[PDB]
Amino acid sequence: TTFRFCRDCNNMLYPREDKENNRLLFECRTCSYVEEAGSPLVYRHELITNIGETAGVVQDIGSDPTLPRSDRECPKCHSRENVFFQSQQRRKDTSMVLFFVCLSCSHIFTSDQKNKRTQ
Amino acid sequence: DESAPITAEDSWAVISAFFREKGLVSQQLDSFNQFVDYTLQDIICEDSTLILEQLAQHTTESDNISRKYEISFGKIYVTKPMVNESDGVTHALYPQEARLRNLTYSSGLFVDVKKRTYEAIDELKYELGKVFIGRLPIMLRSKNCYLSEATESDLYKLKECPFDMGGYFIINGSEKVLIAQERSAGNIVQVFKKAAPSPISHVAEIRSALEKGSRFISTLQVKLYGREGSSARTIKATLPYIKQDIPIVIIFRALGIIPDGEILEHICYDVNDWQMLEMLKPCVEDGFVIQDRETALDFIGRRGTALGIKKEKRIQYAKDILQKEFLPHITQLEGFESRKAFFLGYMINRLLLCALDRKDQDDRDHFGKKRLDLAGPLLAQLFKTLFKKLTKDIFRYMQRTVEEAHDFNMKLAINAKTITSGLKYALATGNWGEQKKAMSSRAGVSQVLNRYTYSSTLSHLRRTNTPIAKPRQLHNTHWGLVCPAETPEGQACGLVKNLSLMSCISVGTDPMPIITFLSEWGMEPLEDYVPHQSPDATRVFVNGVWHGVHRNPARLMETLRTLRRKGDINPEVSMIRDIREKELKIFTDAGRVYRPLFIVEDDESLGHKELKVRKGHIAKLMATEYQDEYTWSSLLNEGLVEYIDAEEEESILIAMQPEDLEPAEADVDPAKRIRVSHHATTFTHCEIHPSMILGVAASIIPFPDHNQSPRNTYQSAMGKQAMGVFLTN
Amino acid sequence: DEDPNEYNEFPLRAIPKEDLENMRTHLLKFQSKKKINPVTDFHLPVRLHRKDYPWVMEDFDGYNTWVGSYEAGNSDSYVLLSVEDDGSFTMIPADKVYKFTARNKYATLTIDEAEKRMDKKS
Amino acid sequence: LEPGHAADQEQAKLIRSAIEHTTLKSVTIASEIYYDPDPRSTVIPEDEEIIQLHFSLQQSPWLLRLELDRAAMNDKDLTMGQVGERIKQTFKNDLFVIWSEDNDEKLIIRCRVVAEEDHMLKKIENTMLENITLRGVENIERVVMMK
Amino acid sequence: LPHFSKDDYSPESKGFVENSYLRGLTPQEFFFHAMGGREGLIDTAVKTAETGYIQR
Amino acid sequence: EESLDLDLERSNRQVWLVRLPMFLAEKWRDRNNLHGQELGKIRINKDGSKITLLLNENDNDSIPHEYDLELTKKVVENEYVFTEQNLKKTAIVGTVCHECQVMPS
RNA sequence: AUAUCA
Ligand SMILES: [Mg+2]
Ligand SMILES: [Zn+2]
Ligand SMILES: [Zn+2]
Repeated sequence: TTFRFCRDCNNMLYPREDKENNRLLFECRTCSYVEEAGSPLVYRHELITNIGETAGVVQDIGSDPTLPRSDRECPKCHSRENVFFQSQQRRKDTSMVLFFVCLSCSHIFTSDQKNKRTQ
Repeated sequence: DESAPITAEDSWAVISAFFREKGLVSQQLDSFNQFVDYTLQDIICEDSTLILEQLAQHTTESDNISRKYEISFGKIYVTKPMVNESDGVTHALYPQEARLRNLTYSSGLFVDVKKRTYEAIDELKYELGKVFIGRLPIMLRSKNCYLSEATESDLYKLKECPFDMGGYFIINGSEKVLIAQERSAGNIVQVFKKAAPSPISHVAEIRSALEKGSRFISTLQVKLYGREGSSARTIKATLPYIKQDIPIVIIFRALGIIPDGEILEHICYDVNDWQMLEMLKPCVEDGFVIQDRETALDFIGRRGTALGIKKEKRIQYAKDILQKEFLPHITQLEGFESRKAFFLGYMINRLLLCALDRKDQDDRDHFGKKRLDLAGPLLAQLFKTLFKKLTKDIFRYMQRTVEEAHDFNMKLAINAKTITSGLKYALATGNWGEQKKAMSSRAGVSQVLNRYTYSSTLSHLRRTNTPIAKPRQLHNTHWGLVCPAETPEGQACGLVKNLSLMSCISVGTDPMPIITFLSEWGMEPLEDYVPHQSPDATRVFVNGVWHGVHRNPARLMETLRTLRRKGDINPEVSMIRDIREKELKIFTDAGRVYRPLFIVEDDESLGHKELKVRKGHIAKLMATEYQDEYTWSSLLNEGLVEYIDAEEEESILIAMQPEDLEPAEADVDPAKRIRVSHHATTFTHCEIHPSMILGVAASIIPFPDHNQSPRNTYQSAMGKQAMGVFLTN
Repeated sequence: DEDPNEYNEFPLRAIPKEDLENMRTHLLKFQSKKKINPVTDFHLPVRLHRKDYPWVMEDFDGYNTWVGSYEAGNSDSYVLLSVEDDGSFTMIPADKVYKFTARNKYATLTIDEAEKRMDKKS
Repeated sequence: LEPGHAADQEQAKLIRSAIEHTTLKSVTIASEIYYDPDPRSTVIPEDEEIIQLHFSLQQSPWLLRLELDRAAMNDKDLTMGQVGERIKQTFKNDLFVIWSEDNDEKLIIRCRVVAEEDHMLKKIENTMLENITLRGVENIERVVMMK
Repeated sequence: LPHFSKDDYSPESKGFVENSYLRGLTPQEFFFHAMGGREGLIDTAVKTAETGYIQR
Repeated sequence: EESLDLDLERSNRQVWLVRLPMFLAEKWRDRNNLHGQELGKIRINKDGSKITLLLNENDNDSIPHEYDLELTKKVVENEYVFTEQNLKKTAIVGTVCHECQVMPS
């Protein structure tokens, strides 16, 4: 989604349709502000989420002693130095796929041999 | 070769030192001492001074005279134990005479009192010793007890047994042991899913209470209305003294954070995270009605209370509730809206984080989130209600004696028997409360010390009671802190915990030296936080009070750790760094159960990651063992060993054996048990000895590693009923 | 080290003790969102009054009003540094910092009526 | 099972499918609300092909677009046709439904109604996920086959 | 336990007691057996009154 | 003057806002007003803009330690300084052109 | 009232 606020109010924006020119706007319900929409998408639900998997990957991730290490060669820098964890999306369903974070290039690679990622 | 790695037998030389110093009841004594040396004074100074003002009728002489009288409480004194015989004479009293003549082993409580007088005519206030207040029972072997600085031969002449360990009181001649009471730690943010049939799907709770001073047990609930699949999922919060749950938005507005997005900035810290933000749109719609700070306070003020009809009245209320009853930890002061707003926002962040299935529901049974109220705090709780009982009986007197000008006689004013018999009652009977009119009061807090066998006495001074999710089960967090076998069979099974040998309980220190230290070490104060400017900022807490943020925690954490390992920051203080969650929580807090572990450092010029303690320290200790200059404190200040509570345990990585779990591989005995490996290169700490996970009773079980789990649980119950010499006296 | 470079250093008059407003130098802070422009023909006038104490700021009628509230303190403190024509600096401690703290407005003939409608809701 | 078809595993599956409860929620990846003002031409270039057909061989400019999971649509055996049919038969002539073919890469259902419409569609998507029953009998979840 | 790395689903991590009683238990094996052992003592304790009232 | 009025920021006078450590301010108080309370001097170094604060020798007996300053942004905010005199007149003295923090040394 | 016993 990614929504905007009113400059002047800082209050949130409500969508208004410009019936005449068939176009979407964003009105402020505290002042007389109006701005045209960036995207046609107003609301996104998302039931089968993937946002949470690689959360809290601070560059300090290597400083956690609790995290386990592996000798897996990186897809980028080919470094056999990396820390690993499972999908941080705390759901029942969730697969046991592993996320490896490079102790040099910091690139996040997975063990998923069914699908190919970029997060 | 004084810097050679330590063997497995050497861990006993450290354990020897731990016990040479601490003894078996350090928890019981260290608690009481803290209460006598510090806690006692602060209880006399919280409410302390009381005033009575007599303003005239302003008719004519003898009217038109306005006065104000003061009564102040200064330093508090406490004698060695004494006794007031029938024939007036007061003299010292030793533990043996107490037990035989059924007396109480108590000492005198004395407080400096001052009585000022002031006066005005028809605005300008112009001015016109040490009193006994009660007898406080002493815990044996404490600082105040005669037996504390007593040598072996000394005790024998005193007809006491040197093997006796102290840790009890003597009330009317019977020994009494305060049992540690287990409660959930306060000022703690916890998110819980509210069950299938409920309007509210998840709740963020905070049991806010003061470290000392009245202790407002006001628990704030931040409720997520609507269930997983219901439209209009709003967030409302139940505020103390307010009947209804106010939509979060109005609270922020009443706080001063007026526009949406300024409000949203306090809740969601990532401008990217659309998922959490969509979840806030309903709240914004809910709070759309109220647009300024005033109208927000009226809306809060409307919803009583009772209602308290009058416009000026309701808006004035909401001010007071937000100041005095809403989030009372942090501050109860005035201009701290910014601090309490960011906290509420941190709570909503956690509420939504769990509902978005990114975090797990809080484990209500994590030992790190539990506190143990020992002899110290128990007496502190009782003394508070007992001193406010005395304070308000003196006031009742100051009225009675200003009416008839009967000369404010001190002895008539202060009733000694109030605090004396008020404590004697609790300790005797065991109903921890005021007084002969007790219920609900908690019975069994104080009980008669088991003297069947010596082990029976020891295990009674390490007993824990838990009153009222799955409490009886042995939790992982109980490792090294509580005995896995020593628990009763039936009704109390798993609700009566027994402390492991090396377990100690945090006495409670001062947070300010750490808050002062933090700010000076790169900690940006919350009052000036701008979430989107510093978005990766590690949020720093000291006793569930969010103080600010820090940009390079890596270096700060190392400084704080070096501060502790030096002694500059007390060793009983807990500090944890959850990298993934971007948080640094600090605990100066009383009641936390801790255990000592060996420190391991990657730091070794020659080779790998190795245990700080070397064969040279070990001989340095056994030199002092032969002398009966290198104590347990010596290992602690030399940062070789450290104290780790359950919350801190979460972030460490421990090796069981040092030698067996340190150098890697460059035939094997079949009779020995199958063991794992030292695969970890990450090891932060090492286990002094794994047998230390056991309590007093289980520690007499030979080969408990060769018995079926409950057979061990049985022995740690029977040995308490086994005959033998209990004391040499 | 040696200074091959030049530094311009100005004498700082640690706060003069005796000043007419030695006692009060305060900070009035506005959030950028408020978009207050001091150079406004309209904002030529301005009145600052204690509300009986938050400060109340108001322009001529028809213009926005702001409320000023005091921020919490800390160990460090702020000083205002001003420079004289001669380079010397004079520093003055900030007495208080206020976050302002104004109006909107469009809050008349409403609020109480909207809540009532909301109640006609439950 | 019925006397005859007692050893027939395929008959067991048929009943399993006919009884085990299935909701539009269990098949949906995500639902989206878009402003697509021309009913005949789409702002989403993906969907461009779905229109080109479900038109050849008046309504709201607000679009409810939901993506279904192929893997999920299979375990609880279902077709885009049959899923769409349920929605169509639920909202009758007050909702205009189109759907991407079972063959087509992404699985999509485009819906439109027949001033003020934003909240209206958010109600329609809740009805859709929570109240629309595809297969099965109510109260009957997790149906296992057993020998 | 704090002696293990995170996301360890190994038998040794989730409570598999590899050894015989004759051989002896490792501290980890000992504590896990203790957790499992405590569970039975809890039901023995509870069942006792629940079972009693059913009888009545 | 005009009662309840605010004074003159229109002149666009600029001032700097500096955060100082409590200990330093404590030292500054020591300086005598009669002296004019000259606490020390501010150094502006080039080759990059570096600003530091050094205490006067009189203030302490040792080698004066420079306190580095971290320059900071105005932030999305407008900061103005207003003064209230004993007379209680209120004046809008200046706008904060630059913000800085004096680090402890 | 706590502790305990099978
Ligand atoms: Mg029997
Ligand atoms: Zn606006
Ligand atoms: Zn790499």
